Amino acid sequence: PEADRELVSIRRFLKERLQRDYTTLRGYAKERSNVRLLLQRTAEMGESNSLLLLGPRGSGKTTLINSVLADLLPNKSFGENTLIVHLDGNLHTDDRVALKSITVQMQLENAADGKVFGSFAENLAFLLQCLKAGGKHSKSVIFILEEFDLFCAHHNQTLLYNLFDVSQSAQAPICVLGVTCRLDVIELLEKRVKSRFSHRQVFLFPSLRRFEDYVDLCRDLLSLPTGNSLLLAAEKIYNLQNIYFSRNHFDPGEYGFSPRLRDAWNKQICKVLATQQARSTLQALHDFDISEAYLKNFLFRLVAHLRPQSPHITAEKMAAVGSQFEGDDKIELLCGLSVLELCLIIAIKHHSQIYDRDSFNFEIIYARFSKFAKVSTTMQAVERSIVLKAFEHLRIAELIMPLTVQKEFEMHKLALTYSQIHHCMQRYQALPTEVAQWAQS
Amino acid sequence: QSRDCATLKAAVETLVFGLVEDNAEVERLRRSQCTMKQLKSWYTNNFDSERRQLVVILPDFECFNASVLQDLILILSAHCGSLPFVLVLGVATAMTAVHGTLPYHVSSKIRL
Amino acid sequence: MEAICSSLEPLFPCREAAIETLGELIGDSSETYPSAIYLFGHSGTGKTALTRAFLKECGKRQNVRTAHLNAIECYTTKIMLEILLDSLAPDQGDALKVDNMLDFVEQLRRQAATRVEDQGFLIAVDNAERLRDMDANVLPVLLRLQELTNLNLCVILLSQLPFEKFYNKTGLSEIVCLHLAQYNKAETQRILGSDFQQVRNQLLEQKKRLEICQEAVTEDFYNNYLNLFLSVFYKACRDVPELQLTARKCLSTYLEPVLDGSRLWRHIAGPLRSALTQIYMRIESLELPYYAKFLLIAAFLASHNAAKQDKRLFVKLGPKSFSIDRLLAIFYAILEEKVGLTCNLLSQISTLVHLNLLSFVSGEQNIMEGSARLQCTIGLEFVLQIGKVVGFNVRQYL
Amino acid sequence: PLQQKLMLCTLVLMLRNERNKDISMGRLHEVYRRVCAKRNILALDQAEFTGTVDLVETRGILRIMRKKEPRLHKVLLQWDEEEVHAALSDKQLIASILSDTACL
Amino acid sequence: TPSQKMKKIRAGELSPSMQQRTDLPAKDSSKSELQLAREQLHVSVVPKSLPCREREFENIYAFLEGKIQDQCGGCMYVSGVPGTGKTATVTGVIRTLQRMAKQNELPAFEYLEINGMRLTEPRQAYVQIYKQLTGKTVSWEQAHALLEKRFTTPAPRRVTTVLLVDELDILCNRRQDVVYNLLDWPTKSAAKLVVVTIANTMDLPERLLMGKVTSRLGLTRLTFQPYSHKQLQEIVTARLGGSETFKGEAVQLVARKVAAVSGDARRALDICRRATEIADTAAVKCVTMLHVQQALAEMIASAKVQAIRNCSRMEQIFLQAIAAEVTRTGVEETTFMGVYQQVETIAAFMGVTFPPPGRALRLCSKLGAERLIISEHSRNDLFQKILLNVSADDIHYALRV
DNA sequence: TCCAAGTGCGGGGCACTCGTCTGTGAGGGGGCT
DNA sequence: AGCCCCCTCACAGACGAGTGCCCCGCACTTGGA
Ligand SMILES: Nc1ncnc2c1ncn2[C@@H]1O[C@H](COP(=O)(O)OP(=O)(O)OP(=O)(O)O)[C@@H](O)[C@H]1O
Ligand SMILES: Nc1ncnc2c1ncn2[C@@H]1O[C@H](COP(=O)(O)OP(=O)(O)OP(=O)(O)O)[C@@H](O)[C@H]1O
Ligand SMILES: Nc1ncnc2c1ncn2[C@@H]1O[C@H](COP(=O)(O)OP(=O)(O)OP(=O)(O)O)[C@@H](O)[C@H]1O
Ligand SMILES: [Mg+2]
Ligand SMILES: [Mg+2]
Ligand SMILES: [Mg+2]
Repeated sequence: PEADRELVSIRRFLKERLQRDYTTLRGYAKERSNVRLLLQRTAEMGESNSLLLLGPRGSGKTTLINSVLADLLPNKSFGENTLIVHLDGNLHTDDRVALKSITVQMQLENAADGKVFGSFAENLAFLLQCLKAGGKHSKSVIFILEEFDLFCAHHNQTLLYNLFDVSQSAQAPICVLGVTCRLDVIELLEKRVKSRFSHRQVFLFPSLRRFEDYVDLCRDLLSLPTGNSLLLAAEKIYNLQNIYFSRNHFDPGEYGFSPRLRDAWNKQICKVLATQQARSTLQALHDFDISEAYLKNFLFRLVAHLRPQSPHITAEKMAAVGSQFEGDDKIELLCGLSVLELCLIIAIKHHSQIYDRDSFNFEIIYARFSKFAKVSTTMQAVERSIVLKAFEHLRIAELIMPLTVQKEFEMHKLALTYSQIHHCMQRYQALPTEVAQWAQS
Repeated sequence: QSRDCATLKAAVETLVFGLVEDNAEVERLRRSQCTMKQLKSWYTNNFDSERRQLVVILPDFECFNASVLQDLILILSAHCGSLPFVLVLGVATAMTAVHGTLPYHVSSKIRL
Repeated sequence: MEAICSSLEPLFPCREAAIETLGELIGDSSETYPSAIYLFGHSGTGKTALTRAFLKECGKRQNVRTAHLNAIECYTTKIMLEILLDSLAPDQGDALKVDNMLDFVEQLRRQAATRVEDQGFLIAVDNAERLRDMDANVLPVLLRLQELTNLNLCVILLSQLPFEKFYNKTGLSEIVCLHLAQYNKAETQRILGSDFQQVRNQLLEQKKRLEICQEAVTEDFYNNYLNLFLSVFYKACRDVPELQLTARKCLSTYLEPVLDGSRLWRHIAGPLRSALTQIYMRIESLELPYYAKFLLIAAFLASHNAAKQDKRLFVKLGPKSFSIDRLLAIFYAILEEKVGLTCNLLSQISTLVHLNLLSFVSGEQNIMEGSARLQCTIGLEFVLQIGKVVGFNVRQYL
Repeated sequence: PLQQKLMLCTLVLMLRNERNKDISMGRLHEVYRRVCAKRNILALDQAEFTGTVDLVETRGILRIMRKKEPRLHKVLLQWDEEEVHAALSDKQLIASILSDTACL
Repeated sequence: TPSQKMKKIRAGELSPSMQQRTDLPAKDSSKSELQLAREQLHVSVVPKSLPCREREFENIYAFLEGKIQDQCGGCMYVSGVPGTGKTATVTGVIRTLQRMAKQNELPAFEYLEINGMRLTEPRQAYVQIYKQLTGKTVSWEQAHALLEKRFTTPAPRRVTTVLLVDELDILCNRRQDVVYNLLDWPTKSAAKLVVVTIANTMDLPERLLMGKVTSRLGLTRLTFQPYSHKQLQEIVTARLGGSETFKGEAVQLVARKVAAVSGDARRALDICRRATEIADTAAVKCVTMLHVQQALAEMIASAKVQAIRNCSRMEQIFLQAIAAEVTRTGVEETTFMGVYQQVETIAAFMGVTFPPPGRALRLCSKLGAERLIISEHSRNDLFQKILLNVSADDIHYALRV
């Protein structure tokens, strides 16, 4: 067959575009220009700069850095005069780990193919000695500090005090770009580190608050591009791979689609996104989160449904994944409990409704449950042991939380609203009549 | 012994050190490198070619900490199939203490 | 991706849609993997065994490099990273050195390969709810390990909680949440009837009894037995392994009038309701000295009475707290033998503390000074049993 | 400076017109924002207000008790109000702020 | 090899070199006049004579010239808010004294310098001072023993050694032995040590130093007052030179807006560079008032109203409900339960239905990562605490207008 | 040409320490049948 | 006519940052082999 292999190639292309492809951004005509001009004036003139990309978690912060570096590094005047030192706040969780990473990545005299000698103090003295011995005739170092607040939470912020001291001195022209998500990271710094930081801040709030831009983004993320655009993209990616992400990148030169297949796929995508059910699903997702990662997760889980039995994208699949997103999980855990745990939860709900969210116990809830079980005529002869094991099963699924003594006398709290229990009573399968009568009263 | 099992880390080191030094006594590593990874490598190196059970004797079951005991039972139940573990206990009072100190998720993996 | 599903459908009946979803996401190794998958459910739902057999089949059929963990074994991060780098970079020996997350990320970056062999990596972290009780920089790095290492890997997490318990102050990345629903009565009956061939082989391999055992042990008879069993044990528990291990024993009890020559609901409904009281116990007269018994019932009388009620009785809302002098005074009040205060009596107090029959609710470091408090942790029926084997009625002093 | 004078004015106002001496940084910032809105003076953000209070801390007028989050830091005045009135030397302004009690 | 590299690095025998550029750096003729004003406005370029820092210059110069020509040793303490010409004035005094000691106008001396904020522990100060004496890196106990053998014992002809200590407040620990040893060696007769310590707080000898340390520190203090409106214009107009690139009202507005916040000079010298970079993109050659106002808006940024405008719909409903719950129950620290109840009331009013609390915890975590609210770990759902980090009027300004 | 074990020294685990914070047991104070 | 019930206040506990100390690994290394 041949109609299956085109669908497999389309699905592979779309999944490798949604997950990979770290160097292409959409939008940001001013912020990318400011970052690129700052790095270019660091590399060319030899000036020292500090910058701070700020934005919400989920916008294009790392993608902007990767796009600027992938557009700057094959210049042969940027890649030969500069060296780039990446540091991460999640991996370099101390000062000496980040300092050994700087000493490895800068290829200093005590590097020795990735094994630094000496202590932390000798590494700091040698790094400041090799930075002070430079000038405007030395290679420009570009420090990229990701998760900058985790670097602000170090000892004395001492590494930061050094990284902002070479920027305000007649030394090697370094350039410090911080990338963080906290919009008040500059209040964490000491006053000396506040003074040494050049206060330019780039804000990366996403430009898709209005819903039509969300629909155009969801249309651009599913459509198949042309042949010449894929040749141009493969040329740029091969140019940045000729000289890190680029070892495993998108590289779309492997996929060649027929023009009739591309036109049929784009016509189907526009026909589906021109309906009202697909726009209602995207309207619910846009009401929840206007971020890019949320839509890319939804589109990945929608593209993964493309089987050769049902090859096309329709509005019903979008509504199905929208219902997969919008549902609750604690209600889906509540309908998996047995009848003993459910009557225990009804007794807890009655005790919390009467005593107005007071802390309960096993003895109080067991007495309120045994006031019902003696007249239930279906749960007559259940012991204390099975009810205690059901209380432990409620305790380990975190539907009951301790106030933070024996296990039967420890106080507790109900971790649910009453509407979740009221919906669990409606969605439960094969609920007997006595339990449904006891739940309503 | 319950005195050498205050934490989970100390109990796992005591278990692996006891098994390895029982092997060294029947036929010295530091206690920093006494983990289940080294125990699985040693058991695959030595006793796979022959199954030799691994008996874990707990003489004072009541004097143990509850959380360390539950995590130890979950650790020994996680590694079954690769390492043959047999557990014996030393319960003094009654079986109701055993059924009371062992929760639902811990007693789900017990065949006593 | 359909060969793994076709190999997993016989081993896991009534788990169709979860195996289809896990074959969509992480089925083929040529396609890219999602960043992280989080499938969750209740106990006995079959998620450790499902991902274990899935990882075994993926490592058998394709070029992936699997790994399986358990986050109770990982009390610190170094053990976790050493097990991960033993499983993901095999046959390295004892020269494997991981100091922190950075060396782990670099040694996974060294494992990158070409684009023709279609490699992948698959990490499964069982008991993932402990991952938020450790050094706090392992969970976001485990979420974005695909972006960090620049590899084709997916990090699978297994827990009983929803993901709403996993958010910290700094935030997390995106995840693919997946729910394994627990079975209703019909799917549980199908699962309990899946092992009919093993039941028939076990009853064949253990003689007019066996010849009549071969003719009526068949599928409809086992279906009626499982219907009669689930009509009485589904009220307490829905978990598959407890129902399997109890249905085996109640089947071995159920068959004896058919092998000894409705007609069967009463003869099993006796022992079925006798065995409903033995659920959640996995089982396949406490002797004490005289003065230890009197000390135990004196601690019960000290915990079950108010401090202001002791002056009316002895002169001649759990258990309350008391000190050791109150216990000794109540013991010498109710003893009516008037023995001396030797070493062995206070030793009996200490070994009742060490038998978990009493406790130390507070204090416990100034026991000799007298500011330590005790707490009696026994019920009423054991106290009345001790009072019957001694002859001291506790129903008067309450 | 002007913003440090305004911060000291609102702190003296909050210590006059309120009995309990627990003044956070967020409450002081919210009073200072209304005081700047009445004077047609461009107020600062919280991230610059914290640096302003940290620069007044170096003179010895204040002392900051540290907490977990920067909104919760406690500002303790360690002078007398007549010493602040003598140190500011802006009498037509500092007599106008302490009479403008509507922002508290 | 590791062994000879460490033995030649620790002994100070190889040059700690840095790599060279393949392309030679650019020329001064290839730079435009706006580029020349951008390179001359850098914070790294210190002038040969500091404007508006003359009185403190003559004070430190008279003190150090007296202590050098008397050959007696002593201690000084200068203090001031960061950015007010402390270290630049001190090294200008020391460069003037070194040039006077080159011309045989003054007795010669040695100049040692340490900074407390580039030391990992304070005892490494002993490793650094000795490294500016001989060149060899040793341990701190051997360096301390050799410094005590050098300073306490008389050895003519001993030369005076002026020790500069930047960031003194980091050398202060629980025991306070490093600062005691540094301020104790000038009090001996055989050691000709003249130590000048620089700090930010004016009351450092009384706040955290012990009694003997503030007795040894002396009473010849110095204070660097912050820059006013008039001096901070003189600094920038002396930096720019005779070029007509900056207008007068541009520098006046920069100095007036910076000198009213902190009095920092680095803030003005970075705002002027940002204004030059703004005027470079407008294809002009002069810096008008508009580029200066745009740079003042960009550097002194307040983006906690644009962040509330750029949130989603349910997060704006969540912020409105946290503000309404703070208004209702008086106290600021709220619980997630009442917040979700007011969420349900507001969502019933507006008509849009709200997600269940399993997604409202994700909204609360997303606002906590963005630092719009202050929230705990989400492990205690429906009972976690919530502080409103933004002001309650910022929400009403961001949603009504 | 190498080397066995002292050894000198940095680094991490741990234990105290200062401040905060909140229950609380019994001495103390006000009424009682 | 001794007794019944709240007040409250410095121990009890926690806890949390945080900071110094001691064991432990580990290269140095060196006088010897
Ligand atoms: N402007 C954009 N253009 C293209 N893709 C984007 C953009 N913004 C976000 N994305 C997509 O969102 C996903 C996450 O982006 P990114 O890595 O920049 O987030 P981040 O800010 O680094 O997250 P965090 O700060 O938590 O590390 C990426 O897969 C990327 O494709
Ligand atoms: N659909 C199914 N078909 C057949 N057997 C099943 C099915 N689901 C579960 N089982 C049985 O349940 C057992 C799996 O238990 P498992 O180890 O997955 O528990 P778990 O999900 O890890 O519970 P917990 O997380 O509480 O430990 C297997 O032995 C398997 O035989
Ligand atoms: N009066 C002045 N004239 C010219 N330039 C100045 C003047 N004051 C400060 N600067 C510039 O501002 C910078 C201030 O550096 P300075 O030596 O004052 O830092 P500092 O006050 O020691 O910092 P910290 O107090 O944080 O240690 C110098 O680089 C200098 O170029
Ligand atoms: Mg990022
Ligand atoms: Mg499991
Ligand atoms: Mg300085």
